[PDB]
Amino acid sequence: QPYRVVVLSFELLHAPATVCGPKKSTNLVKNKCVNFNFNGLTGTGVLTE
Amino acid sequence: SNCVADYSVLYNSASFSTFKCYGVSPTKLNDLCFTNVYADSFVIRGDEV
Amino acid sequence: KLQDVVNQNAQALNTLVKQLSSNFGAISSVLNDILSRLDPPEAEVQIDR
Repeated sequence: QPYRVVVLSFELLHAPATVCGPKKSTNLVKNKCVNFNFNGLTGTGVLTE
Repeated sequence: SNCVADYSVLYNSASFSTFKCYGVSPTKLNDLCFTNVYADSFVIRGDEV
Repeated sequence: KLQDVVNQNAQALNTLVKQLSSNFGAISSVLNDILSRLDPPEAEVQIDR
């Protein structure tokens, strides 16, 4: 048989993020230790301004 | 580019005979964000997949 | 002689820090990116490397 085929080929460059999956953002927290996800460069820390 | 996508809509579709992935696991896509998507599309023989 | 002993230790620490950033054949050197991109059955192979 014939088959329809698709390839999705994400680019993980060190560059401005431009397509996301849906996860809802939340308020910024200062001087508290928190788990953080900016644009998928996830980590844990004290977000100081 | 410059949009949001719910990959779980694709994941939950039983219509796909394979959903194979090589550098991300297909549950985690909804939590990720990317620089380019690059979707490629074609028709081939089922034996060629 | 004293400057030499300080420099050799500072080089050892700079080396040991840079080695964190090396792939060693895994898909990333940022450990948290692996843990966010992959499920354990796949991630255990990368993290073992």
